[PDB]
Amino acid sequence: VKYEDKICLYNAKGELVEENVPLEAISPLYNPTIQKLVKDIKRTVAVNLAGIENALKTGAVGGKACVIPGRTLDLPIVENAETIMEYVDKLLRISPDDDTSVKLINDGKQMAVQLPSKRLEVAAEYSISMLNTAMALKEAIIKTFDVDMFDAPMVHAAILGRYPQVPDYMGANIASLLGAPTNLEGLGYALRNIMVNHYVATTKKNIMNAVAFASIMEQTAMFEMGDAIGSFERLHLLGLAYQGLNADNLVIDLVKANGKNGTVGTVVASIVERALEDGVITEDKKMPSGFVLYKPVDVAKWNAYAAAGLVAAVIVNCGAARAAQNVASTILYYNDIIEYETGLPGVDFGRAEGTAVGFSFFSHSIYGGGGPGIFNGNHIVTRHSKGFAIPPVCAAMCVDAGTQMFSPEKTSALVGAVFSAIDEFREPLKYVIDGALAVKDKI
Amino acid sequence: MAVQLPSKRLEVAAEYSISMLNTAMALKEAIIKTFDVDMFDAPMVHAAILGRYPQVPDYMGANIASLLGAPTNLEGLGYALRNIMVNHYVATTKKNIMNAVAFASIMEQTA
Amino acid sequence: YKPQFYPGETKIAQNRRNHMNPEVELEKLREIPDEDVVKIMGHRQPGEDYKTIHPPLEEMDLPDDYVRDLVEPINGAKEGHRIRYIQFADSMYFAPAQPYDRARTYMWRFRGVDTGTLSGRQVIEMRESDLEALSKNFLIDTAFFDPARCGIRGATVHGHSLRLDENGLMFDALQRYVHVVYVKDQVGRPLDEPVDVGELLPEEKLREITTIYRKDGVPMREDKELLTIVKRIHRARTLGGFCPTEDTFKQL
Amino acid sequence: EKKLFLKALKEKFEEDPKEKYTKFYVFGGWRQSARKREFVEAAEKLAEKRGGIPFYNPDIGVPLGQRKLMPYKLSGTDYIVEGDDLHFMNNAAMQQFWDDIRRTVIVGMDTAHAVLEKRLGVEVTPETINEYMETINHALPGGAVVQEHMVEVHPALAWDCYAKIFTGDDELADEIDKKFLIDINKLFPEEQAEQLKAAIGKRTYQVSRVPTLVGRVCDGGTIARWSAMQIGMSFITAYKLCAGEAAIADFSYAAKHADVIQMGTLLPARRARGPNEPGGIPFGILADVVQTTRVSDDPVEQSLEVVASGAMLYDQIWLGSYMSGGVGFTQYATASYTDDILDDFSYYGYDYVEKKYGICGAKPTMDVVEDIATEVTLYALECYDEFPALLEDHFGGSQRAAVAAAASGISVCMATGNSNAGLNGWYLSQILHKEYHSRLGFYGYDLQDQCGASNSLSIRNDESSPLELRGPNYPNYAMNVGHQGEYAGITQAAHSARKDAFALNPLIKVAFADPSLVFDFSHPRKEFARGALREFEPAGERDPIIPA
Amino acid sequence: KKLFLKALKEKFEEDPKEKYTKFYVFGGWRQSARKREFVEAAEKLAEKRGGIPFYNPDIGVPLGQRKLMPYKLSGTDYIVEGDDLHFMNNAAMQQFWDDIRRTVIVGMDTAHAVLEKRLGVEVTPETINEYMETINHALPGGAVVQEHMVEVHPALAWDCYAKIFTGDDELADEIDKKFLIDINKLFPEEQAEQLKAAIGKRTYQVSRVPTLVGRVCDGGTIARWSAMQIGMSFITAYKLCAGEAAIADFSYAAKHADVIQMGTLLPARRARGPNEPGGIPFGILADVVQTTRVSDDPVEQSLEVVASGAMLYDQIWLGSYMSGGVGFTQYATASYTDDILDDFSYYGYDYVEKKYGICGAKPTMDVVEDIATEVTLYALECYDEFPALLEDHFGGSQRAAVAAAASGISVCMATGNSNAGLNGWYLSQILHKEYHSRLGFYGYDLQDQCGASNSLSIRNDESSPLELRGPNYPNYAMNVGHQGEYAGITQAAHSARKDAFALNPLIKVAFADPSLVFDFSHPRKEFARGALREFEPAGERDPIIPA
Ligand code: F43
Ligand SMILES: C[C@@H](OP(=O)(O)O)[C@H](NC(=O)CCCCCCS)C(=O)O
Ligand SMILES: O=S(=O)(O)CCS
Ligand SMILES: O=S(=O)(O)CCS
Ligand SMILES: [K+]
Repeated sequence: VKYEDKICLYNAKGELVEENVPLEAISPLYNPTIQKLVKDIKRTVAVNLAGIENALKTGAVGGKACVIPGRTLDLPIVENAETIMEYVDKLLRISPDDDTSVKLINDGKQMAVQLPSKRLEVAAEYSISMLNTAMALKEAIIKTFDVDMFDAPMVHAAILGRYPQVPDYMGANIASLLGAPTNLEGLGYALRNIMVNHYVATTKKNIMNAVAFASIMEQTAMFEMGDAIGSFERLHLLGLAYQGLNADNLVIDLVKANGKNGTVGTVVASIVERALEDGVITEDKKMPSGFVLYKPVDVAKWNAYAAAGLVAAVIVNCGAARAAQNVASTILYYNDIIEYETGLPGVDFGRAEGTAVGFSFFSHSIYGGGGPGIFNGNHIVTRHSKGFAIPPVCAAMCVDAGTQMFSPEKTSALVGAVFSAIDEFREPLKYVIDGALAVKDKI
Repeated sequence: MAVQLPSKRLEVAAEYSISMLNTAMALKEAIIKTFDVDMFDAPMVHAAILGRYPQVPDYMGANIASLLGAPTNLEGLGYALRNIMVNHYVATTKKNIMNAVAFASIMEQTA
Repeated sequence: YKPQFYPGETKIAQNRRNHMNPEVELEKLREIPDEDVVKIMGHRQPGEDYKTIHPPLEEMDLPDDYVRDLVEPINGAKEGHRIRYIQFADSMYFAPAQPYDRARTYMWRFRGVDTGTLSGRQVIEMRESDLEALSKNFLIDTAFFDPARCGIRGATVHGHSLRLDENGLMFDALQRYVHVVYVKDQVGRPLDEPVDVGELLPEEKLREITTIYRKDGVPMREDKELLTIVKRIHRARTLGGFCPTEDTFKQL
Repeated sequence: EKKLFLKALKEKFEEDPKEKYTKFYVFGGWRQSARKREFVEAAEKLAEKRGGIPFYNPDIGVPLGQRKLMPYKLSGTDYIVEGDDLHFMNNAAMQQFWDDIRRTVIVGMDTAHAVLEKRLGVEVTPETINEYMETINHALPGGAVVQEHMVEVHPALAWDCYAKIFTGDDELADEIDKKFLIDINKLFPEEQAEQLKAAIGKRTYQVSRVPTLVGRVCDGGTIARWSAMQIGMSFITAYKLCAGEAAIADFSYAAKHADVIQMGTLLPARRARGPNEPGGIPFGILADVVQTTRVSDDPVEQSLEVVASGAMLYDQIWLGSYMSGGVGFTQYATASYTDDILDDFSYYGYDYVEKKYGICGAKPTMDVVEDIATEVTLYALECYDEFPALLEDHFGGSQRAAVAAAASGISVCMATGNSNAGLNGWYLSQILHKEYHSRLGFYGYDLQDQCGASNSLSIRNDESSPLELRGPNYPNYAMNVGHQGEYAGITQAAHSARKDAFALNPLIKVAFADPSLVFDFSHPRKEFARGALREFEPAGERDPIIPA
Repeated sequence: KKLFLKALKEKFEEDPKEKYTKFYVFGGWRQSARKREFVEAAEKLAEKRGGIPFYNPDIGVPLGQRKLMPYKLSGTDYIVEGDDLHFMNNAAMQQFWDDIRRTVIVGMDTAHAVLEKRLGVEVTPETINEYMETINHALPGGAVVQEHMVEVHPALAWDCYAKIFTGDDELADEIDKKFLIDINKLFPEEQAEQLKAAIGKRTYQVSRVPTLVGRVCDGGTIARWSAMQIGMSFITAYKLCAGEAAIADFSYAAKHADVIQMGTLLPARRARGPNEPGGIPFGILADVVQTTRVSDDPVEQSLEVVASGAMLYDQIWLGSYMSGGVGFTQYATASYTDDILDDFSYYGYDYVEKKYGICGAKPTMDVVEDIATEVTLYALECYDEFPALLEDHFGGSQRAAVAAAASGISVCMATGNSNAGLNGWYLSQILHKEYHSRLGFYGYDLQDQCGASNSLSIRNDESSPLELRGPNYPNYAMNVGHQGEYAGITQAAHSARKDAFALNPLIKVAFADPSLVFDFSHPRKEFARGALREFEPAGERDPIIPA
């Protein structure tokens, strides 16, 4: 117990679970389910057996529109998904009691491969999961269908794509939630390279679950990046609890208060009132014209409250329009209003606003970006805010009625189907609360 | 100095570069708080520890080192444990043939 | 809690506060029929049905989400109408409305808003059905717009920072406006039916309604309150970025 | 039978090609060459411009011309050029060959049309397509379309820049003007055009060629970005949408990531480069750049024309400059496309295959690979033995090993139609060549050849790949000369035997069939001859903005 | 009198204080001499390109609805057309970048140590001069050890050479004047003493590879091209075995251990090798510009660096490499045309000299806040007093960049701290936003809203002295009207201190070389020469192409 701070745990439905919970019970350094989420993300791979079969049958391997004539292989892979599953398990398993898991999805058209944790314990990075699964698949297919020596390279091309010529996965039929280590924007950015659409697809468009999932990952990445070291730790912990894990039902209460006829401004007024009420902020000086300049009592807790209000404002505004495209404007002017309403710094001391400025630019211009769901913490446009801008973006894509061209239905079909099946991934907030109550007194 | 992060920090980390980042941050805060370094001078402390980061995606002119190179300089996927210089193996083993062979072989085969 | 909206001692800052204040309903200085508005917008002809991008929410099989269903969607989202826009280029020469002023006002007064601030243009993207309604009821009707100083333009927005013409109107490379009467839609396509927007306000009349600081008008250096607030925000951001501790924040 | 390299050898040497004796040190050194004289004279004329700073001097180091300095006759042509004129720095055609590839980018238009009709509600008609195509050919060379007070790029520097359209849907092709369309039916033979349209399907693609000057001032990574901006601008003008809204970001994502086809991919940190660099171009894609397939029914000619383009790009430009620099690797490449030596070896192999297995007559087996590769290698090395003059032409062991193994590999592909079978044949040729003369190539020529046999038919993550998907970034191939170009040749040989229209990407095959290109990709060797004789006019020259 | 008045004179026919003018009466595009040449050239070239349409002003926007402005380059009496300041139409701008790209510095001490310690071959000035005479034959593409070698045409590589420089004066005197970049002969005595004190007794080789190489290939080729020939020259000038164990040490030194490159490599999303504009930090670019050793004027030095910076980072880098098309010419011109930034920076300098004195105040929040507010207020009141000046800088981004540049430069003039000036810049941006209720384009302030927090931050990807920041710094990786001005603020911190260099003294010495095509002492005047087509660049293929 390094911090005196206490939090009340409320769920996705707004029901109270437990009171007087230490803040550190939600820390990635103590919470067991957050540890399970990281471990599982690193060891889970989504396999498209249907894709591998179609790629081998047509000879369409190595990226977009690339086809090799005369190298076709007609193999009943999907039909024999059972034997392939058993083969993949036999190759990846160490002991008959480890977490090695190979599950068939959508009538054997897709597979969900989970490496035993021990393989990762002796691995420097996460890319092992993609490599070992690919190898396990090649050997499984080649041995089952007695594939000839001169044809076997096409099996590799159907699974891994244009590797090793391309230092990325190009035209591959196996996917992870994490991108290649070579596409990292900075050091320790690995857990930020999760597309918004992937979070939304996995959580099955559940706002609270998507916010929780994105916040958990973004904040755990802030610890990996070293941004949560020392004096900054308490800022990110309060950020994670109030913004992502609905601490004291703050997010929900703000949505409840402004969901009916409330605007972004009304949410700003609601959070300022609650912040003043809880003694998080106070009046510095009364100025001419009657404007009161405010000063923070608890800088870290003020940012946490403001961050919670940001998620709430996105839910309210994007929810009123049922369009995800609004998020970039919402994040911007939520922060812009809150600064000229109180004279206090915005979420992430303007970084969240700055991110939103670039986000608006790269979601309404010719220079780059795209639709809200295409972004991630590792994108050049949305890396600036230290875990406070991506979770609200997830809430906008959850709300969207279908305005977007690049929807999770188009970008995250495979990943969505595999990860939504896992209980902790689909409903993170629920298991994170249970995990907080599991280590509550142990800290 | 020889800094060893608690294993738990790596258990919640996707890669190994956390050790270099957390130590650098721990050092900055240690030096700044001990010597009461001014706000306008503190960026030089960062530059003295991490070098030309974040302008360079590598460690350029840094005063902290690891046996493992940056994840961005990987020749292929899963090559991380292979990015250990021959001289590093020999220096660590104190020029003992059997120990250097063992160390290089362990790392190469685990990779 | 009663909102403060914006800091500042001057009337310019007070006009910004009045614009942001949803309780303050400014006078209808002009009257433009809705049919003429729809034609200026140019996304559909008056009488043409509303184009739908997605089916109505009432017919969508959405799973249970307690939090999601706390937000009552706007009228345009309920029927699943198309997302269209309206863009304004405000003159730096005493225009009643300004880019960041517009954005702050929209985010304070309206629901389901997607607005974009730029130096030479200010876009507002919303559900077509409610957008026409808000364009007509606020943007067109209220004291916010001046036909001579606020030009409606979707493309070729150049003119916000340019000198006025021989008449006193703002520059328009597509001459959308020429009584102040528009001849073309915001895109550039000439209208078969021109639209009269009414009279223009003289410079001397616009000084008391404008939301811009100018030397010839109200210099910003005269408003020391606003300057103290900006300097405060800048300092708070700097200190916060350096160390987010209460000890450092004593240097405010 | 009659040998093919005799017509170039007798025209090169005064002695009988079979004679193992000659006189030396009696040619006057460097003075024997007309080009060396021009070099020593231009170095004297320019000595004024550099200040007192020394420049090109043949007295420094090795006295060149002790040996008979050989000219070079480009294979399949009657052009006999000087050795120094085949260096890429002195050859404008070679530079334009690379410049044309580098400035090429293909963008899928279907996704963008879907954004217009499904999200914006704007109908896409051939009339709007032709207008878009009229607008892009004004914006792509650097012309303003929506903003006031815009500067513009001088059209005399961007005449080579244009944007064409091609489609597999013949209903859409007829509704487009002949000026803007790359007609698959008008450019390709009946069979080939049908195979291409069957592979492409009912999908419309835009081929944008950015001005040569851009890739020259900047890099290859600029091309896809330059194209994307102007594509985005043209959809704003030709459809009169808002000059910056939510749907525009979708056009950017499709043009830059989702529907883009680039010549080359990015590279790792040690050889860090953006897309559209030679290193990122796979052997299959380069084989599809070369248009000899649609102008000749000769399978050997097709393969060898790809070898010419490959050895020049990969060994001269890529490994000789990008990866090394200096004097470069001109002769390492020339050996593959000069004096009809590789032609003779590949034709012998083709005639051996035809009379034993037949073209595509044998399924790939170890015994087939071993038989063909051994026979072609033995013939090749016995030709160097029967002709001391031929051995004198290919003085470097690397050049001999590359040529012998290229023909061996091509022949295996002529019999099997499998790129990996030909690749395995290549490695056996290298092992045999090493034991024949008790020598192979330079100090480290066989790194990939000793790893070869094991990685040719491997299934491991960084070892496996069909030769079409291999390239200059394949681990074993990332460093050494006399391999990459010949591998593209073996890749073409597998498909030439099968009478295939394309090898890996049909969009590349269609894109480079375009007569609007500066370089003629149908006859690369003849074009290198034109560049060597300074008869070739390239693009990207700054004469309109430079004082005369 | 305001400095932009004498420059606004030939631009506008009316009084700069006039809020009214006439429009739609200029005959459109036909008002410009350049546009006429463009249309005419598009008609002449129509045959050679086939029936394929080309440049046509009738397509899209009718240009010339307003008086199309020419541009007078700051500090010069040259008034050029707007289109001539575009990097594609300007040969001087292309050669500026080409000269930087083809530059590479290699430490010679390590290579000489291999010769003496390992090989046993003694290194004497006689062998150095022989090496330097061999490298100037090998570097442009000349054979030295192998028989039957082809060669590069010398008329395409006349711009290529290799010079030597050293901090040890006892070694400098024993080298030919032709091969040496004399620090004493090129720099003033005090600056040369500061440079030699920073360099120390270390010998460096500056190799300039032919322009044609960087044009055909890329920046990543340069260090490799230099390394091969350095290796070759050591084999020949020291009569070594043509391939032995010690040769590999020369390769490692020239390519990794002792190499100094202009720019570093970039991450996957903007993947590029070394020697690309993105990898060049603000400190290094400030050291490329040689205005410091030809002028005692601190403001001129800073603004000349702004000129070089805005043109490289916004026009070449962000306008082409990162975007392409019409580009960002006007976004950059605003920083080095009509003496507007000059007037604002001079006002700020005179304000500083009065209230604090140059390097008179230690960096504090109160100092930063006072200077940054005053300079911004003056700047925005100048746009208010002159509707014509506001008409010149029509784009909000241009105004914000200029106002904040002068604000930041002024803070650096008073403090001598790059990060203090950087903080001043961010306050100027926040103030400018509340002044006119507008700033720049849609996403101009991403880095400005993250600015104040990351200016004095200590976090791993937020912290860095401005000298070590560059186009790859997270917040600066995308947007225009920042990078060039940041290089200017970086120069301003050292200009106030009367420093010889800002970050790397080897760069300062390397670019002082008169053998370079572009004149780095006067970048603005050289851009004027390029705009008027009186600049002759290198890398032209005229000796190998038909007339
Ligand atoms: C279509 C866009 C959306 C987008 O993504 N970029 C555009 C256009 C793009 C194009 C214009 C191409 C053409 O004319 O064919 C280019 C030149 C980049 C390119 N593609 O090569 C550019 N802008 Ni724009 N763009 C500019 C600017 C601007 C200013 C113009 C304000 C005004 O009142 O005129 C505004 C932003 C703002 O309001 O702050 C702006 C927006 C816009 N800019 C709006 C067009 C608005 C309109 O309808 O006129 N640019 C500037 O702020 C000045 C420099 C100028 C750039 C050209 C140069 O630097 O040489 C150009 C930079
Ligand atoms: C965001 C990113 O684009 P993507 O979203 O990856 O397509 C990136 N663009 C840029 O940073 C463009 C910079 C130049 C144009 C904008 C000037 S404000 C790039 O092309 O690598
Ligand atoms: O002599 S080496 O084999 O090292 C180089 C051949 S060019
Ligand atoms: O209009 S945008 O601000 O997106 C681009 C300005 S060039
Ligand atoms: K180039």
